[PDB]
Amino acid sequence: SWDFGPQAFKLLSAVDILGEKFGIGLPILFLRGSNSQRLADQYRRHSLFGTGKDQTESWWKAFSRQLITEGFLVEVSRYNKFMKICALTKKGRNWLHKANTESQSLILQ
Amino acid sequence: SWDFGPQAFKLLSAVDILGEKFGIGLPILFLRGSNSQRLADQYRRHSLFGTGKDQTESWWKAFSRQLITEGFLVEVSRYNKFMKICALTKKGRNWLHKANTESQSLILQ
DNA sequence: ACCCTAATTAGGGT
DNA sequence: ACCCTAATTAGGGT
Repeated sequence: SWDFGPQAFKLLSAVDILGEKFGIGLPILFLRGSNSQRLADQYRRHSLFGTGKDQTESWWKAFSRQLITEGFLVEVSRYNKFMKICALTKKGRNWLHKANTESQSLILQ
Repeated sequence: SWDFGPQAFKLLSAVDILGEKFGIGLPILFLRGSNSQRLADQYRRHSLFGTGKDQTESWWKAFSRQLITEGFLVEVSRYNKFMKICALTKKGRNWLHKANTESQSLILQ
């Protein structure tokens, strides 16, 4: 078991910030400080942009999968037959709401 | 056993055309019809440009390995400590010289 | 003129 | 606003 609270704060915040209009790849690009065309410039102004460079894109993906399993995030069909987005669940919003005023743990396996 | 003469003609021709100035990557980019910056535009006017499109870069690389083992191609250290080029052997050049006027077989395994 | 890897992009469908 | 993959380009070791 390990407390992933600090990393969960970054990722769940990124999902919130980007408005749950994209899949999890965009929050990850955001945290990894990407210059990708997929990510709008307005977001590069946010203080969290590029603050997740310590971890690889692959790591952040693996992490997002666990957070889905644990019920903090969910993926759902949106827009059309091709697309899905990644969203905070109510549980994820509750955790984030608290995390926004003091550090929260999020322990995994 | 299979006769790879038609493919050998393309690859050994490509090595010669690029002047043995590179490793095997540039000959393959040439055969696969690449838009790469690495490949000068003058070569895109050659009749063999893009004629190896029906085999993957991976295949051509594997194929080049066999041709080295069978003594048609050699890798040669050149320029500086980082570099090697892929050249025709005397055998490879004799084979290509004949292949230029009538089809030659090149039987593998 | 090497090779490898990460980052990015275009384009089809999944 | 997705996926996976091919293609391309930059950096740097040795």
